[PDB]
Amino acid sequence: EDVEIKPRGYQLRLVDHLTKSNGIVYLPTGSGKTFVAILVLKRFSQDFDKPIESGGKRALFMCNTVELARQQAMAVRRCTNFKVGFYVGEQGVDDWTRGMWSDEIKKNQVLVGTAQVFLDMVTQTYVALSSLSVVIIDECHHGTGHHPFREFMRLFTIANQTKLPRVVGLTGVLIKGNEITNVATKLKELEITYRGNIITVSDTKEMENVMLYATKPTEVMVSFPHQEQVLTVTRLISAEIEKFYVSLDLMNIGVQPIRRSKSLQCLRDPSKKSFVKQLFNDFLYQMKEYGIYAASIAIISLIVEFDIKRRQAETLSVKLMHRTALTLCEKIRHLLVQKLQDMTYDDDDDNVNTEEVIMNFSTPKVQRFLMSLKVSFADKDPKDICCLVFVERRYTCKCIYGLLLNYIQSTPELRNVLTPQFMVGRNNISPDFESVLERKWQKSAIQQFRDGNANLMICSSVLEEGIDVQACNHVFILDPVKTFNMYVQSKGRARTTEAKFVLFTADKEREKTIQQIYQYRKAHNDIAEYLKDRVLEKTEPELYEIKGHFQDDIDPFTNENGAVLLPNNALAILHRYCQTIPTDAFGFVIPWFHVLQEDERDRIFGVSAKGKHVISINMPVNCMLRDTIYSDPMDNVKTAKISAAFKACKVLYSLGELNERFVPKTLKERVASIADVHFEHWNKYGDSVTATVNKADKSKDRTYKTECPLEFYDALPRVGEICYAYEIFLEPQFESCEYTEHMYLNLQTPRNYAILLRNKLPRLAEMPLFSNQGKLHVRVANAPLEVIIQNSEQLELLHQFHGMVFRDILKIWHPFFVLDRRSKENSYLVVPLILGAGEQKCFDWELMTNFRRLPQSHGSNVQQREQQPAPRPEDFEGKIVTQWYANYDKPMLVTKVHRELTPLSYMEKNQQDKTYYEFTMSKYGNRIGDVVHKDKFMIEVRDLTEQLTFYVHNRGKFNAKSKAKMKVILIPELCFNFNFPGDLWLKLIFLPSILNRMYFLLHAEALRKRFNTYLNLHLLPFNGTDYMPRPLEIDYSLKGKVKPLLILQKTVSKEHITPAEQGEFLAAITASSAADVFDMERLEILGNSFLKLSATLYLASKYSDWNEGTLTEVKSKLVSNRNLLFCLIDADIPKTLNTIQFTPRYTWLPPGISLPHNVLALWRENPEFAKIIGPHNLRDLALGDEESLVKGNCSDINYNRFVEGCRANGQSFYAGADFSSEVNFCVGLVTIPNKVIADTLEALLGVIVKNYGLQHAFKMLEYFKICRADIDKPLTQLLNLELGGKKMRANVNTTEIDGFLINHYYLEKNLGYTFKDRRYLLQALTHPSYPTNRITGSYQELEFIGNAILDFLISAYIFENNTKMNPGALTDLRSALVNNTTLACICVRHRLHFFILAENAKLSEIISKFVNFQESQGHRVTNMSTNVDVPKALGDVLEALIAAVYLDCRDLQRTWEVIFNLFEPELQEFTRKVPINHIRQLVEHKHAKPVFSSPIVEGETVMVSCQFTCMEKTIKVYGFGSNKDQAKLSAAKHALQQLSK
Amino acid sequence: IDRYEQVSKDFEFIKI
RNA sequence: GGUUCGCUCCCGGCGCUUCACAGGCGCUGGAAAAUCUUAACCGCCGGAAGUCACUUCCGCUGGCUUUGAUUUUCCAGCGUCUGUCGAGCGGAAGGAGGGACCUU
Ligand SMILES: Nc1ncnc2c1ncn2[C@@H]1O[C@H](COP(=O)(O)OP(=O)(O)O)[C@@H](O)[C@H]1O
Ligand SMILES: [Mg+2]
Ligand SMILES: [Mg+2]
Ligand SMILES: [Mg+2]
Ligand SMILES: [Mg+2]
Ligand SMILES: [Mg+2]
Repeated sequence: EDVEIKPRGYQLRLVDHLTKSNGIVYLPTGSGKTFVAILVLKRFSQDFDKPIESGGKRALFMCNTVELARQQAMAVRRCTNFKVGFYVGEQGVDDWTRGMWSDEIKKNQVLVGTAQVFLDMVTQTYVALSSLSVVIIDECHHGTGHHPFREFMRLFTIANQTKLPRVVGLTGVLIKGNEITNVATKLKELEITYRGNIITVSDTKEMENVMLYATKPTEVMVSFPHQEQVLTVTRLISAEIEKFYVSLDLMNIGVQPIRRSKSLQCLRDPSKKSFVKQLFNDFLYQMKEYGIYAASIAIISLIVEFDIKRRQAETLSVKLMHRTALTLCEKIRHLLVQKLQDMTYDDDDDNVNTEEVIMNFSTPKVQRFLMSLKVSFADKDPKDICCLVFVERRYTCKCIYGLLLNYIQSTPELRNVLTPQFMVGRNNISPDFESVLERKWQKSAIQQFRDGNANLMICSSVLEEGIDVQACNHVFILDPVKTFNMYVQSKGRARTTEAKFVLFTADKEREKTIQQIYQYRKAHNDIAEYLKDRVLEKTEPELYEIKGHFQDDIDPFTNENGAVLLPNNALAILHRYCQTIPTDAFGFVIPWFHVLQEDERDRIFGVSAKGKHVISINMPVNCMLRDTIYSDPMDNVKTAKISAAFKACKVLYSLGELNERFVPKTLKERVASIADVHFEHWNKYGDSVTATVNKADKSKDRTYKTECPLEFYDALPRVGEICYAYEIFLEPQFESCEYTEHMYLNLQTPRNYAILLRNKLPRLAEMPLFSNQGKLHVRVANAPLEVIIQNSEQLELLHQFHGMVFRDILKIWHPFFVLDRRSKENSYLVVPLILGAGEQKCFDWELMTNFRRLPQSHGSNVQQREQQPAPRPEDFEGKIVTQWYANYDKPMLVTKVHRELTPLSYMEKNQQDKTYYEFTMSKYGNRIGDVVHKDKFMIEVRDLTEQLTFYVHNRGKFNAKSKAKMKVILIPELCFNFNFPGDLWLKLIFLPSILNRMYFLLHAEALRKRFNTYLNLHLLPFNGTDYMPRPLEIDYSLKGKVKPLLILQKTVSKEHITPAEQGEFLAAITASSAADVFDMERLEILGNSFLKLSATLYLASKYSDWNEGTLTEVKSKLVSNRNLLFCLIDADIPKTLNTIQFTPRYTWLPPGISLPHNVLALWRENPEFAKIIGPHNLRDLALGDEESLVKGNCSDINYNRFVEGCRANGQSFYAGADFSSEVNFCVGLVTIPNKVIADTLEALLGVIVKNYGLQHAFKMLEYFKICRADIDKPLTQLLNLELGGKKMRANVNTTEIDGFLINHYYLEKNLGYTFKDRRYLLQALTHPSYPTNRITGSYQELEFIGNAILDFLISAYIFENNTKMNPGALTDLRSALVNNTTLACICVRHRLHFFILAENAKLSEIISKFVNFQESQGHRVTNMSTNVDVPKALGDVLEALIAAVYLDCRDLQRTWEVIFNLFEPELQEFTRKVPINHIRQLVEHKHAKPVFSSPIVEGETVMVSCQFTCMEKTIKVYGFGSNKDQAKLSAAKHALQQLSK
Repeated sequence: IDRYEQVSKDFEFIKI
């Protein structure tokens, strides 16, 4: 504070004496014993800054109360340079560890707090007595019996008897109560208790005269006549209260914990009935003692207290009890005001009328009180007056406060001088008079008195001790003085000069009161007599007396490490431990004490217990103390209970329930019961749920080994084996335009090719291919051609033709490729077909025999052409030719032949003035020296495209290609003619795309068969299956009555189940990165929605004992993409995924072509070469013809060339990395993103949903071991799955469902659904703030299931209806539909909010404001002015109501009907146009940049500011709201409004 | 029995 | 059929930044309630003991003061988990089109 803190003479001599030895300072209140305590603390601060372990010490300041502890904390903090520690129970030190105490100890130089907290701190070995320097105990006179001060003093006895901290007690009174006889013995007892010597005034000259500033008051007495007569209304009210008591005793409320007498020999009424009985007894006391008007205020107090209790009642019966009490109080109030008005009818002067009714219906005691105030104050300035009024009862304070308010308002002489206020101790009562939340306030009543706002204070004995008040000039005592200490402290409160002390008594009580006062005076003087007469001794060194005084109590126990359990703390410890044990909502866990009878004492014990009492402890089955424990024989039942509790605590510590520090243990974890079983498969892949998976975003991609389907494996034909050839049909869907004439003509030629396999292919759906000329419908024949390879040379011809196709025709060949027949992956061939015996097509043996290799395009000079024969006119149609003189050597097809045309051609628009003959001489005369067959042969030729990836849909557009393309007429003798049929070449052009599509089509067929076999789905459409043509994904972005949802309809009815199409499985397998015309991204949304719903229902059914928090905690891991990735890897599916975008010439491998077998062998067999073979080392290899054809093993040069990379990358520090870049095709490695695998699993789930309903997809989840089975039943049906119990349903009986639901009929009609089990509805409507939440759950758990169900149903509806919308817009629509704001809008639109069972001011006001705004808006969703706040509770209530509607009927169809009848206008409007979120809309604006902010709350209205741009000028708008989200939304809406302008 | 009888308003603050 | 543009646009995925929606959790403050419990003092009524309602002891019960603990609820701020998804930016690849053309 300031340096002006200079002690008095008495303070300095007191601290000087105190440094020498322990003692107690006895000075009147206001003498600054706090100041001398501060000086003592300062004098002992030599070691405060030093650490404890090195020898540093701290000081203790104990206070009897938390409030006084806080006051002393502020005092010591302001008067010292130390940092003070304020430790009380309410601070939360109940579970602080050793470190959490040590840091506080080392950071604080002096410690303050309540006695119990420091007692626990010392006894739990957080500190030791030797670690303390000086101990301060204010109001030490409370240290009697089993007070915590005396326990702390016994801690000195048990601790080391030397090297002990100093102790001082601060007090202004020593005698507690009426022990005013033989005060010397009590003073000696206080001395030995605190092992010190009391010090007080010794020099009458200096100490007394300096203390004189704390003046003694002038003691005055005011008398009133005794009242013998009681009014008639008094007897009427008494009779009514008596009959109400009779009714209450007859009333049968629910069973309550058994309450019994203090010595437990008699039973007592339950606490709740005891409370109303206590309140009515107190009201009767006020009524009898203080008059009718006082009773008229006390009845208001009873009204508000009973209203609060009814508002917080936990049961219908308790509500009925409090309602009966409330109406009886209302009747009493009516009678009281009636009785007042009978006299107020006398005259019209309303102020004088109120004064005279107060005068006439008051008791003479309060009458005298009012006259005394009137004569004492008499229009004095309010700044001068500060007075306290003391009354006994708590409610008397409030009653006198109200009556004095009314009297002041009725007295013009007293109207402005007095500003009354009332204060009650820890047993607080409601200060309001009207209703709940009369006004929010920040200053306490004592602080209002301190600041001068209030000048008259009415208080109980709470203000008597410790609390700092100004020196009051007047003190009044209303009820007679009961204790000596109360009198002394009340007279001490009147501290200022010439202060007035007034006490009230009856006329017949004057002599007894004066006798008691004179006895108090005699005792007060005897205190000084003892102090001035006692002989000087150092520190009361009679240690034998200390031991004899402390030995009466039971000897405490000390365990290992030095912790100590005092016997008087045993009951508290036992009850604290019994609080921890689990139990039902009603079952009492407190120990059931039982006093043993006379015949039991001498049976359990000997005959010694004939007189002394013995008590036994009986404990419920939930706790460990199953064996009964009998107390030691003690002379009183209180000590017997203490001993029994001490022995029980000792037994519990022996059992290990109490820890080393005698505090019960705690729970560890709850959700691990599921992490033990559901997430087992994580471990084998090097992951676990307990570890930090998201460290640096670990491994978002993984490497997988691709595997060809069962049909493509080991399908290579051999000699003599039966073989199957499937003809491939290409049917062009485009028109026969000039641009497309050759394409259309040559695609439908019967010279189709076929694929050779030893295995039998299943039927395959017609599939699309997109060429430049249009789209193709490629289909594979369902019936193969039976062929037998009778000779080995036939097989060799097939193999050489197969290699020649990919090598020369399609130019897929790379130098390091090897043709092989021993590799079994994709071991199959494609052969050409030709018409044989009619429809019996046969292998084109003539073609393969001639075309073992495509002949080289080579030149021929003029003379060589003359030596060669002329080119036959009929040998060119439909044949492939190439320009051997031009730079481009690409092949090109003959589309038209000419004999009328001639190298001496007719001149054209660009060939003007020249024939084509002379044109070739002009252009390339270096090659074309002359033309030898100038006469009669000509051809028209079309180029063929180099494109192989025919999956791109948009490449086939005709708008640009509508423009004419010039012909290319060519002289025949100058171009080499390939005898290969051009129509077969045009079909071979599409071959790689068809092959790659058939690959994954067979994979999808295998998956279809697997998932059909698991479900036992072998019905009619799965053996004679004929697949629909595979459709385009049009949403891929490349170009009254309720209709039942089809998914649920096929879930319930078998007739609507459709076969799981092969194309759908192919789509579910093909990732979006594959660049195809389809993917899984649409199936993923439905799969994810179903997975969410199924996981929610499964967890809520199996684990009903859990809350929504733990259920969500488990579900977030169960449906996580990591879990789905591991789950799908468990199914060995990721080896069949299509993610590669199929670049043939750079990343593909022909089916008949493999790499050198040494590479494959060392890749597979070497862990160092598992994935780390060099890319460019393998891609730089080159092998000879026969080396690549049959040799297999590469040359040593190339072998070492790639083995050097193998060694340098695998057998080095690069181990664990992947070097398979562009050499993925060698062993079939591929890198697939984790989210792709997770979405594959979700898409498979979605396909099975869409095709087979919900139960079959739940069985699929069981197959994927996502839903782990159980021992009783593996897993039940998803529908009719058993979920419910105490947490999803109200446990109340049918007699109170109508008590809680006042008008359930008009919610039943409004919602459109009729409940047969109202218990679900009751919990759905129950907000968590409702009082019954503590016993019968709330809507919070049911809202989880409701959200899952509503989300899945909405997603399924928008999925099945809006078939052309991509997943992004689909989830935007879903988010707009299931937003909390729109859920609240629908809730208010149906007026469901009226039925919410909630009690909360700031929730109800928000609900009312929002519903008023929505009514003003006319139920139109703004997708607002002055920052309207959305009551988030409404959406949760609607979700829980949906869940209740589902659980009542256990049918998703009825639930969907209800949801649709609620959402119909919302669904229509949002399907017409999706309302993107306002923040999203502002951010996505291409011209405006939101740039928001994260400012402060500056009170309730937390502020957010936005920074956007509008027509090139910057603007700054401000958002306000209750929370950050609402303020940001309002700012975004304002920015949108400005942007619109 | 209708009301409290109103005491003599003149009284003295008696010293202890 | 092909080349080319510093040309226009588009799809998907990777890397960085960031937002929205749904289900949550943790930490820190503010507010409210329920239950249990500790200690001390005084009084009413009853019983007992020394001199036997004088003093004391025991019990009932009421009043005041009071300690510690558990649980529930609401609000705000800061982090964070899961699912759906958008936006901005480096960059690669693919496609469409509009120019420059290139064959015959
Ligand atoms: N020597 C002194 N120097 C400074 N202030 C003093 C001195 N003596 C008394 N005071 C003031 O008088 C007040 C005494 O009140 P308090 O200490 O609460 O009285 P008590 O301790 O007797 O209840 C303190 O607030 C203190 O500031
Ligand atoms: Mg003080
Ligand atoms: Mg997706
Ligand atoms: Mg997904
Ligand atoms: Mg919730
Ligand atoms: Mg919700």
